Amino acid sequence: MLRNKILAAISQKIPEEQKINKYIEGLFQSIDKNHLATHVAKFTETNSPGNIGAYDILSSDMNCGYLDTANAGWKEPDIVTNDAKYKRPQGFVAMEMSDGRTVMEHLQEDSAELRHEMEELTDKYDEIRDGILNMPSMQPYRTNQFIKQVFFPVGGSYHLLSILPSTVLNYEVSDRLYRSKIPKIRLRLLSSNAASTTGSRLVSKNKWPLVFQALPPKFLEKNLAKALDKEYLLPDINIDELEGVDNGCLIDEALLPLIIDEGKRKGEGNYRPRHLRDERKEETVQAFLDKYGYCNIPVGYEVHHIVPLSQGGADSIKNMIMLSIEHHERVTEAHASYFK
Amino acid sequence: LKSRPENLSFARCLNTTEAKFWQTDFLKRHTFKLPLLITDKAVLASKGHEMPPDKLEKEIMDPNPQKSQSCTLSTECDTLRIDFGIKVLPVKESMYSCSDYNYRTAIYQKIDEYIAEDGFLTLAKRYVNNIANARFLWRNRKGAEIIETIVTIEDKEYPSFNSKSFNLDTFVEDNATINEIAQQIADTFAGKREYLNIYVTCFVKIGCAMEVYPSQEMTFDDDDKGKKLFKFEGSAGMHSQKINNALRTIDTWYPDYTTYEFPIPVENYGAARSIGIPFRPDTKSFYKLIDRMILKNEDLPIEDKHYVMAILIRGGMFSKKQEK
Amino acid sequence: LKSRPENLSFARCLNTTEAKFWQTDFLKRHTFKLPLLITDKAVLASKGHEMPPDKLEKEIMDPNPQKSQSCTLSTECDTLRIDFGIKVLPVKESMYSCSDYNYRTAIYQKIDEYIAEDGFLTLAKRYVNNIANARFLWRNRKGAEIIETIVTIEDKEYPSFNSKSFNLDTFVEDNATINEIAQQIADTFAGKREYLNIYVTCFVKIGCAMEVYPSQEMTFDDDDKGKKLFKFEGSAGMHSQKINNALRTIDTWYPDYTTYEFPIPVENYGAARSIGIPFRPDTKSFYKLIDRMILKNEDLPIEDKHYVMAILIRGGMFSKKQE
Amino acid sequence: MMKGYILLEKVNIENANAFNNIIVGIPAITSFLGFARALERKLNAKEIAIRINGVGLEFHEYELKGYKNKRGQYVTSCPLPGSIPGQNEKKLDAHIMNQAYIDLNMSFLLEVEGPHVDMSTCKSIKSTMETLRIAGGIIRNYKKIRLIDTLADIPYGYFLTLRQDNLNDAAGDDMLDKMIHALQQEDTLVPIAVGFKALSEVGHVEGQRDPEKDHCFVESIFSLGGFECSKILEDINSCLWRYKTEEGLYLCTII
Repeated sequence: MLRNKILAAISQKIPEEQKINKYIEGLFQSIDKNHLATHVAKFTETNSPGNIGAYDILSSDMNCGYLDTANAGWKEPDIVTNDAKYKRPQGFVAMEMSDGRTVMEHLQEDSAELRHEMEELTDKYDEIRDGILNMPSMQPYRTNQFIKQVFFPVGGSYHLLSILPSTVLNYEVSDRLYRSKIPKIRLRLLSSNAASTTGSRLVSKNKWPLVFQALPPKFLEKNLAKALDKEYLLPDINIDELEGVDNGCLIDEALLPLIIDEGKRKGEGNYRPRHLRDERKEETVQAFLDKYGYCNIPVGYEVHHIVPLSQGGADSIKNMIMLSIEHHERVTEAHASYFK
Repeated sequence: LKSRPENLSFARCLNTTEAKFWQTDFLKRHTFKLPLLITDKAVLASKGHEMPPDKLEKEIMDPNPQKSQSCTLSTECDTLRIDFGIKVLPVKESMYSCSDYNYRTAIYQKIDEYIAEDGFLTLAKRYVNNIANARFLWRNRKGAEIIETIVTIEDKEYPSFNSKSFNLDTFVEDNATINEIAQQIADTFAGKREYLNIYVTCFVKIGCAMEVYPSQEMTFDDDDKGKKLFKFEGSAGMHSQKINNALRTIDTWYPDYTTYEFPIPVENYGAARSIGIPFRPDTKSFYKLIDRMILKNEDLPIEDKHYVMAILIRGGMFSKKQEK
Repeated sequence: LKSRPENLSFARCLNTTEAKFWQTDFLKRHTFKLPLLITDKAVLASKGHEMPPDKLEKEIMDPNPQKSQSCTLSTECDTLRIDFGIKVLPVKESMYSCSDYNYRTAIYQKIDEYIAEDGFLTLAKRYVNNIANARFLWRNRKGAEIIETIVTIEDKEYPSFNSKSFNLDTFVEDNATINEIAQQIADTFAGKREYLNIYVTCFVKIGCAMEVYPSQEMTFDDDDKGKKLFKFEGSAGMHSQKINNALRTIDTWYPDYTTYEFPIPVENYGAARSIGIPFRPDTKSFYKLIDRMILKNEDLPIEDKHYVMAILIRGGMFSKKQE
Repeated sequence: MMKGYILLEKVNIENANAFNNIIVGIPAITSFLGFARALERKLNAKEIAIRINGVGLEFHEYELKGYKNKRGQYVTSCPLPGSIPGQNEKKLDAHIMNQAYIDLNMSFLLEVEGPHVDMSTCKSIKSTMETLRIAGGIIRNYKKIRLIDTLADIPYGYFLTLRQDNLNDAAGDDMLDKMIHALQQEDTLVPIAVGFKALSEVGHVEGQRDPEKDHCFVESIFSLGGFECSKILEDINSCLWRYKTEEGLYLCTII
C-alpha cells in the first residue's frame, strides 16, 4: 500500500507511473546531500550559509551537576540537509506502513516486507539502503556573522567561543514537558516555511516546541501598585560641595535661582495628598544641627526642604538647607506660583 | 584593501527607552498626573470583508463576534502626557566588531575627515527637529488642540516648544533652542563628551474622554487573534523601536526627492514600510556608497556623506556577503 | 492604475466616545445629577424552550435558575441623562496606509472633485439629522414623554431640540440650528478646518423607577454564563460603536429603496439586520463601485459618490489578495 | 591591595535577551559575568588597574515582554523585524526568529582587587558604567553605587545561588529525568544555563569575529538554582559567582 502514499506525496498532472518515477529520481539525487547531526546550525538564523553541525556521540557522566547532549535520554539522531529542495528523504524516512512501525525498523533490520515494495516499485533499493544506513557526519568547518560568537576569559588570555544549539535536546525537552505538569512556555512563533528552510527534520516535525519557564517567584512581578507608590524624592545637589554654604548658612544670592530650579524640575508632576504625604518629623531636623555642630536654630534662619514635601519630598537629612528669613519666602512664593 | 571585512558590526548611537502614558488636566499639567489603563472590549460586527461570490452569497448576513482592546481618557481629564528619555553615545566608540584592521583604520580616518569637515551638526539639527515637531505621537498627533514639548538635558531645563507651529515637511535651522541642543548632540556624536542624557516630556490636549493609541504588540496564539495593546507596568505606553523610527525620519536626499517631497527614515536600501518601493534600490544604497567611500577612496558629495553617517548612527551588520 | 493597492486602509473621521448614564428630575435637570448603577439579579424561570418530545415528557415541570443584571431608575428620579462627544477630522488627512502613490493621488483628486462639486453638505446634514431625532437611544426611545437634546461646541450652547417631532424616516434640510451645525461639520470634513469637538447631552423622561437599557457585553464560551451589562467608570453606559451605528443610518440610495422606504446604516454590502435583507449584493457594492471610480475612471451619479464618501468616512480594510 | 565590596543598587534594564536553547526567562549567568569582565576591561583601559573576583546578583523586580493567557500561561511578544542581511535584503517583510525579552530591576555586588580602593573608584565606575549593555539590554537608570563591607548594609532582595546537590540526588535514570523530577518535587528551583561544553577541537577558523584568538565551539549547559532573602544569607562570600575553566569546560560556579 506504499504506492498509494508515494502517489499522494506527489501533486502533479502526470500519470501514475511518472508520479512514481519522480519520487525515485528525487531520492536517488538527494541521498548524498542529506546528513545526520545533533547540534546543527541554521536554527538560530536561517541566513547562515552552508550546513554546520557537531554530531556529538559521547558517554553520559551522570555525576556532573549540569546537562548537555549525550547526557539526556534522547534516542533519535536528527537528519538535516543544506537546502529545502533536497528534503524528500527526510519525509521518506517518516512514512507509515501497514502496522504501527516506521520504516527505520524495517530498514536497518532488513525486513523483507519493506523490500517487497521497494523491489516491486523499482530496482534501486539496495543502493538507497546502503546510502541511508551509513551516513556522513558533520565537521563544524568555518563560521559566519550569523552564528553567535563570544569571548571567554581563560587564565590571563581570552578565547573565542562559537555557540551552536541542540535540536535533539530541544525535541526531547518538548515532549518531556508535553507529558508533565511543569509551568512551561509554548513559544509558537515560527512559520512553516522558515521551519522547512532550517534544513532539519525535527524542527519540521515540531516547529513550536515546549520550553522551560525560568522566572523569579510570583511576588517579584512589576504591576500597577509597585510603580504607583515607588519612593520619596531627594535632591541631586549636595550642600557640602557648594560654595557659599557656610556649613548650613546660604549667603550668596546666586544660589536662589539654582535652588528654585532644582525644586521645580524634580517635583513636577508628583503631587500626592496628605494621606500619602510624608511627615516632617523632629529628629530629622534636630540631627542636622547635631551633625553640622549647632545646639539650636540660628536667629533669622529657618529650615526649608529643597524638594517640596507636597510634591513627594523626603524627610531625610539630605533634603533641606537652612535659608534666610526672606529667601525662604521667595522660594515658597515662587513654588506656589509655579505649581498653584 | 579589496572588500568589506567578513565581520563588521556597529551599535546604535541613539538609545531610547519605553514611553509611559499619563493623563491630567491642561491647566494643572505641572502638578499632578493620573495613570492611564487599557480596557478589554468585545464587538459584534458583520462580514464586511471581500469574499468570493459563493462564500459571499452564503455568509452575506452572518454576525461576527470579535475581541479587541481600547484605551481612552476619563471624563475629568483632557490632556495626555508622554515621558521618555534618550541616551546619546559617541560614533567612534560605537563600533563593536571589525575583523579587519586596515578597514578599521580607514573607517576611523574617514570619520575623522567628516568631523573635521562638518562636525555632525546637520544630523543633530535634523534629529532635534524631529524631536521638536512631535513626530513620535504618530496617530495621537491628529486632532490635537495644543501640543507642548519640553526638553531637559542633565540639570538644565530648556524652554518649551510648540509642535503645532512647526511643519512636518520642512526643517528649521534658526531656532535658538534647536541649535543649542544640537550643539550638545553634535559634541556627543563627535567624541568630546562620553555620553548624553535627554529627558523628554510631551503634553497634548485632545479633549475629555477622547481616544489614545498606544503601541500594538505582535503575538501569536491559538483561538485568540484580537488586538493586544502594549502595557508597561500596568499603564499604556509605546515601544522603543516605534519612537526611534520617528526620530530618524530625516532622509531628504534620496533620488526623485523633488517629486514626492517628504522625508523618509534611513534604511540601507531607503525602503520605508509606507510606499512599498525602495527609494535607493541599487545606485544609492549604503553598501556601494560605503564601498566607494572606503575601497576606492573616491570623494563624494556632502549629501552622500550625510546619508552614510546617518546609517552609521543607526547601526547594523555591515559585513561582506557571506560564503559557504 | 490596474488594481487596488495591497495595503489600502482608512481610519474613521467621526470618533465617538463612550456614553455615561445619569438620573435626575426634569424640573431640576440643569442643577443636579445622580449616578446610575448596575444591579445584579437572579431569577427562577421554567423550561420554556422548545424541546424534543422525549425530553419534554420528563422535564416539562422543572425549575431553572438563571443569572442576569438590570439597571433601573430610583423612586424619586424620572429623567435619564446621557452625555457623550464626537471628534471630527478631515477626510483627506485620514488615509492610513497605501502602497501605490498613483492610487493616493487619484483618491485625492476624486476627493477634491467631490469637495468642489458638493461640499460635504448632504452627509453633514444627514448626520446632524440622526443626532437631532435621538436615534442613538435605541430601546430607550420607546415610551418616552419628553425627549430633548442639546449640542455644545466649545462654549456656544445651541438652543435645545425636540426629537419627538422629528420623524425617523425623513431628513429635514430647513432647520436653522441643524444647518448651522452642519455647516461647521462640512467645513471640517472638507479640510477648511483641522478638527472639531462636539458634546451631546440628552434628557429622556420615562417615569419614576422605570427601566433603562445600557449596552450588553459580548461573552464567549470560556467566560461565565449569563447576561453582563456595560459598566463605564462605575455607572452604566453605551458602547461607542453602538452609538456610531445609529449616527450613520443615512443610506437611502440603495436599489429597491422605493419598495421599503427607510434608511439603513452604511455597510460595505448594504446589509441591514433590522429586516434581514442584503441591499447591495453585487452591482452597487462598495468594492464594485470604487473599482469603477478609480480604475476605469468612469463618472458616477451623485448618489454613488454620496455612498462612497459615506463609506470612506467610516473607513476599513480595503486591501487586495496580492495580485 | 585592599579588598572590599561595591554595590550597584537598583539598576533597571529593559529588552534584555531572555532566550536560550530550552530556557525562557532569566538570562544566562555568563551574560552577567561578561558584563563584569567588559566593565573591568573598560576600567583597565583608563589606568585604574583593578580586577573583579566574584559577582553576586540580587533580583528585585522582573517582567516578561508579553501577556498572561486566560488560563494562566505566558505568551511573549517580539519587535517587528527590520532588514536581515544576506538574501532578501530588499524584501519589505523579513522572517521571524525565536526571541524573548525581559525587564529587570537588579542589584550587583562586586568584589575587587587593586590599590587604593576608595570613592575615586566609585566616581570612575559611575562615569564609565553608563556605556555598556547588560545581556544586550540598555541600562535606563540606576539608584547609586556604594562601598560596603558587611552584610548589614544590604537592600532587600533575592540572590541566585547554584544548587547542584538537589539535581544530583534526584530520582531518575538520566540527567533530564533527574532535572524534571527535582522540579516536580520542588516548586522553588529554576533551571539556568551556567556554562559551556566543548564538543570541538581548538585551533584557527575562517570568519571569526577576531582572527587571532583561539577558537572552539561550545554548547550551553544547564543546571538548577534557587532564591533566598538577604537576611537569610550566612556569609557575604557564599553568593559570589566566578569563572571556572577546565579542559573542555568553560563554566561558572558559586564556589
